[PDB]
Amino acid sequence: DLPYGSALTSSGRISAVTEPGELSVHYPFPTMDLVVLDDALKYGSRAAKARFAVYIGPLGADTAATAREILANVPTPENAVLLAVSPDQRAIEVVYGADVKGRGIESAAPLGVSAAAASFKEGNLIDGLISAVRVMSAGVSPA
Amino acid sequence: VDVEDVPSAEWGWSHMPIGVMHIGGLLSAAFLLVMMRGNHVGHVEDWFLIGFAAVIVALVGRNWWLRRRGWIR
Amino acid sequence: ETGIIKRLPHGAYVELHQPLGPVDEHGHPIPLEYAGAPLPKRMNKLGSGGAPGTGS
Amino acid sequence: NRPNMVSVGTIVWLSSELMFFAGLFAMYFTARAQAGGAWPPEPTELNLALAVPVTLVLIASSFTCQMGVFAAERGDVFGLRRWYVITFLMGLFFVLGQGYEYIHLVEHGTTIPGSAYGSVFYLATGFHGLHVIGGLVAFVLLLARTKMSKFTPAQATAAIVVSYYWHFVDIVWIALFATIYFVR
Amino acid sequence: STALTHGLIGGVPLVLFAVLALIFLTRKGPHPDTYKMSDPWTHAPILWAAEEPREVVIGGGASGKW
Amino acid sequence: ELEARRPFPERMGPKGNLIYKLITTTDHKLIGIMYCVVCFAFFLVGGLMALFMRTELAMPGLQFLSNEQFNQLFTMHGTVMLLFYATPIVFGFANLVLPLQIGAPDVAFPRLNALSFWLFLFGALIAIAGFITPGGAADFGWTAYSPLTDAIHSPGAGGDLWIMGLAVGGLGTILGGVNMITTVVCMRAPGMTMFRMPIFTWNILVTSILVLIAFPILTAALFGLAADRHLGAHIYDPANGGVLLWQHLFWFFGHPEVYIIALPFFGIVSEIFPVFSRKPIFGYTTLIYATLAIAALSVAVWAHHMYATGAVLLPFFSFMTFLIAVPTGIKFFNWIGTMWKGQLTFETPMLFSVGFLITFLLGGLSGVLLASPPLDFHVTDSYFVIAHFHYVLFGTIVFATYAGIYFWFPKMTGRLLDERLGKLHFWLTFIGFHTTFLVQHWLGDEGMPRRYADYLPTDGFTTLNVISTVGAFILGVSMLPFVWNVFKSWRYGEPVTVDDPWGYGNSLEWATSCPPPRHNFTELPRIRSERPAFELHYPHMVERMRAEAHV
Amino acid sequence: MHIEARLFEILTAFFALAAVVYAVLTAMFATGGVEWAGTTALVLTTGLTLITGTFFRFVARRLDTRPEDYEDAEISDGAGELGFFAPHSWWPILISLSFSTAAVGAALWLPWLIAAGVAFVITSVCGLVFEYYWGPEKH
Ligand code: HEA
Ligand code: HEA
Ligand SMILES: CCCCCCCCCCCCCC(=O)O[C@H](COC(=O)CCCCCCCCCCC)COP(=O)(O)O
Ligand SMILES: CCCCCCCCCCCCC
Ligand SMILES: CCCCCCCCCCCCC
Ligand SMILES: [Ca+2]
Ligand SMILES: [Cu+2]
Ligand SMILES: [Mg+2]
Repeated sequence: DLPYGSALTSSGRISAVTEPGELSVHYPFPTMDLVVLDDALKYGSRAAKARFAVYIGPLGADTAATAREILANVPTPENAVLLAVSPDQRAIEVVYGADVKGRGIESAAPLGVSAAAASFKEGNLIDGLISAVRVMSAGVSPA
Repeated sequence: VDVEDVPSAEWGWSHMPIGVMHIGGLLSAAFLLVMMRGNHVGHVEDWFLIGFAAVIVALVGRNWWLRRRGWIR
Repeated sequence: ETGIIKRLPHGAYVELHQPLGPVDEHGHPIPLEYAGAPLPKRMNKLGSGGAPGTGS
Repeated sequence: NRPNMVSVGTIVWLSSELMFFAGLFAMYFTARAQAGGAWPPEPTELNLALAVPVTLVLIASSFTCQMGVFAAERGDVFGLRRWYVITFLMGLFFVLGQGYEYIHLVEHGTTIPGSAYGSVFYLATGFHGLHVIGGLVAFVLLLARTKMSKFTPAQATAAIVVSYYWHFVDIVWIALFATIYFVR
Repeated sequence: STALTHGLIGGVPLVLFAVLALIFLTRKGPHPDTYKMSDPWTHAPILWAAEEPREVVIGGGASGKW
Repeated sequence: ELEARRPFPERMGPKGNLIYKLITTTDHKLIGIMYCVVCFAFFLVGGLMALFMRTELAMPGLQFLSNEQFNQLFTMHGTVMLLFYATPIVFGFANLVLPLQIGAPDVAFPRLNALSFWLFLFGALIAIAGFITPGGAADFGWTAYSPLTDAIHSPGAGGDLWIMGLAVGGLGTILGGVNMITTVVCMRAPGMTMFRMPIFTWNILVTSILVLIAFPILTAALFGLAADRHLGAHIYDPANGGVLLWQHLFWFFGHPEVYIIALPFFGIVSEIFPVFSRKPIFGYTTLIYATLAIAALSVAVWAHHMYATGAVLLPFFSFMTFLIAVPTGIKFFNWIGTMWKGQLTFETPMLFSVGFLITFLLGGLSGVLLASPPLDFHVTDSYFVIAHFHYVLFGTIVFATYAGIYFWFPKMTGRLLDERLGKLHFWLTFIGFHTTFLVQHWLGDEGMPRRYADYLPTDGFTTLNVISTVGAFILGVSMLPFVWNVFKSWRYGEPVTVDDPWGYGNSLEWATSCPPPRHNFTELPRIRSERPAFELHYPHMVERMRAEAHV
Repeated sequence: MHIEARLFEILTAFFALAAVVYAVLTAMFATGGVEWAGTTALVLTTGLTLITGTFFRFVARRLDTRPEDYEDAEISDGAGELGFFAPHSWWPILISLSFSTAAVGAALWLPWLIAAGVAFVITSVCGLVFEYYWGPEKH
């Protein structure tokens, strides 16, 4: 089941390899744009004391229910905010943990969706996520 | 500053405004350049002052540009 | 950090650590809070070196 | 079992030290071949009435140093201290004995700038004397560490490797003593 | 001459740098092309999360569609 | 199966993540990293010294440099670029991968390993500090022949600082060599026998032995030289026979020293050829024997630099020098055999290694020409030598150094250097070096000696010097792409999420994460050959390698 | 560690042969007799490998087959504590600074600076040796 050149070590870790001249990450976005998104995610969560998550991919038939299961994979789900975007389904779903409730997220959740959507009509995916993270993180108080 | 940058942020003075250091850097280079007005006849020291002033100006400009573009905070 | 390196049966290299406080479920301890006081970093300062022996 | 990492490191470094004395020996032998018949030339007059008793003291220091090694392996820290203190005192006598011989040689006209023989003689023996002084510092540092903590096998290893340096120093002097005071 | 000597020393390295740079720096790197909204999402699902703060009941959420 | 990951790896640590680590580190990985930065700082500093010399030897006459300044220039250039750049980076790569190659968590003496770095750094700075003195730095050449280095002929403090700066740096090299021998003997992982280590580890252990034979004798010779200048001793007096005495000891140091900065870089390419050829290293057992023969032969050939003195036994050293050409030739045939019937992709680590084979051979051919005293009687102390040793020292301490850096950068960073920028740097370096050092073969043969600040227009050396000057500046501008690549790819490079970014790594460092943890290993695979990583990553090839090992 | 000692013995034999041959080849053919500076180095070069080789021989005959000396050894065979390795220390940089101070004094021939450097070296070396052995303060 492991990919070519990948092996299972004695401790359970996976020792993978890549062909020379190839990339191990190959995210379909520019490197500089990824840095800006990381800065928005790292600094936004820091100023809010709540972990911020961004998901890109399919959301099944019902987008609302899919994001609930996805948030479980985010570290510390109780204090995590997940932003799910499905380019094929053209839907935006925002889900947050129990600890985030009562912290001012209810007024920023539609703010992030509208801000992300406005940039999504322009063909900018990374820019929309960056804008959504900034406004959503700016409306969340520490702890 | 916050805890992750300076762990002892609440234990004492840990933040210095960037404007003071940026303006001080420009004044540092300005003081290096004005010292060329002297009684020395040689120009070897003059080129050393120019190089140090240029290095300081370049560092200040590099930091200001990075801060403006949001690469560093 | 005690400075003692131990090789696990699967080949993992780990360094023995001496917790300064209580420990959680497994080996790793619960992190303490800074109190503005110096924290020991040498195991010899904690008395691990013992005493040479009473006498001249 | 296990190879002693500290002992391996000390032995490997000790072999390198031998190449340092190889340069000093080369200078003495090169100058000796150019003597033309007088080696040592006037007014240098080496005496065996002082070099031999001082050389024997350094040789006897190896036996006392080895006795401390046996105590160190036995776990007797106090026995290690007793034998190393005696070794330090007799090792110190070697420096004082060599220094006393230097004073008389200088007063008789044998100096570093005075003669080419004085240069090869003083640097060869003087650099060895610096090694003896460095060995005496090692004895004091190791003895000071014995009163800081309990006698551990790591502590006993440090005693053994120090004796390796002392044995190397004593062996080097035997080569220097035979080359200078006998092969004239 | 003295003008030709100084021109070659200061000119050839700059000319060679420009010619060689255009050969390699204009090539396409291993980085994948930027995703476009018109194209379908053929990439694997991506989950991004920040490492801060250092270390399941859902309090609610919001929906949207563009 | 969704795992949370950052969009990009952290560019740099927070404030105060490095400064206290730099002066208190015992980790060989960080110490090895500090070597490369300082080694390249000295590489750039020493390279600027040659540019001033090269730009002065462009047109006949002293335009902007005096005789004394030019004399100081090549002395300091050679001293910095052989002892302050080439020798330390031998241990720079050794502190990087050698504990990883043998499956060790650290070096034998972590404290002593850190002492070598600081001792070297402060020793190198002392020698360079002679420039700020009014008299200037050393102006007698890196071979510091006697009695030129004498107080009467070299009375300035720049020469004195040069002598003591080498002694401090030499002590660090001896301690580093001591650490490497102990680490190889004692810190090997279970299942890693002596004949199962990578070739690079074999070369470093062999090189460390050469350090213990050469550097202590240099320290002894320098101390005797310091006695003459300060105590007025007659150690190197010409009437006493010290003219030959100093040269013999210095060359007993020197020729083992050039192989100290040759064998490890032979090992570096020996780790890169199998990876990018998808083939095992050819003649693995033979390469070890060749390395041992080279190390042994390099000790009794010290006097072939002394042919023109007319005071050495020519038949003995000429024959022994010719013997070194055989094991060195075996290494090329093993390296060519490694690439034979393979699958070459020619990445930047592979591209630099290929340039090594072309560059080194021409310098090696010139070495055999100089090995014969009759041919050396005309080209000794001339630019034919300078062309020979900048083909043999640039084939290794630069081409192999760059190949190892591009090879091991993702391992110690988690980021990949740009390949497009790497290819530009390699081609610029190749073209510049060839342009600036091919014509110097004709210059030395025409009758132009080395260490000459000025030449007459009627000498006929102007045309070739201008061509060499053009190529040298190409080497200078070739540093910008590499420096930019290292500066950018360190923080904004392509992330490495796999143990082996090159796919077909053989040594044990490719079995751990990039970058490796503090103790270099969270697991260890079974070691049954010289390629444990290849066996682990490709279990289905274990049977094929055993059956097809022998032709 | 049979192979480790065999490497130094192989070098020992070649160095001994070269030293003997070159000495006997310069005594009857080199101008001026034996090349001394040159021969002395070769003879004592053999001693460098002889001392290390002999010690490795004695060590090998005492200890049995190590896990790293076993052709087919398992990773779990080497499980256990390896030893003590220093995690961090700022003493080495002080020793280098202390040694460099004496070197500068020796280069410029400053007796006061040489004496300070020697005292600094002893003080810095003492800290390195006693770093992991100083006991708790007795107050
Ligand atoms: C590793 C060894 C090594 C390396 C890499 C080099 C590199 C170079 N060397 Fe050198 N050289 C020697 C080892 C080496 N050298 C030795 C041993 C001697 C004999 C010493 C003696 O005679 O006593 C010698 C002497 C020597 C000579 C003959 C001396 C004579 O005239 O008698 C010449 C010929 O011009 C030369 C030229 C060059 C050039 C053009 C480079 C090019 O590689 C250099 C170009 C590199 C650069 C890096 C350019 C700088 C770029 C910059 C951007 C500078 C900016 C820097 C800062 C701002 C800090 N060197
Ligand atoms: C990496 C550094 C390095 C290396 C590897 C070498 C390798 C060799 N060197 Fe050299 N050398 C220097 C660095 C180096 N050298 C320096 C720095 C100086 C002068 C410094 C100074 O004076 O300031 C110098 C000077 C020097 C001299 C002194 C000349 C003089 O000063 O007049 C001599 C004399 O013989 C010499 C010869 C050789 C030989 C025979 C080899 C051989 O090892 C090379 C052998 C390699 C091959 C032979 C190629 C592989 C073989 C084959 C492909 C088979 C071909 C077979 C045949 C031709 C029979 N070199
Ligand atoms: C200078 C000693 C003279 C006596 C000669 C006999 C040698 C025995 C010395 C025993 C010393 C005991 C000190 C001790 O254990 O205290 C230790 C602390 O003292 C030291 O560290 C002293 C270091 C001395 C450095 C200088 C050496 C100079 C050498 C010069 C050589 C020519 C133990 O302290 P503690 O028990 O922890 O309180
Ligand atoms: C990349 C290889 C460059 C080689 C340059 C050789 C130039 C030789 C010119 C000779 C001119 C004689 C008048
Ligand atoms: C190992 C021999 C190398 C020879 C290089 C020769 C370069 C060509 C120079 C041509 C000069 C024409 C005047
Ligand atoms: Ca000119
Ligand atoms: Cu040679
Ligand atoms: Mg010559």
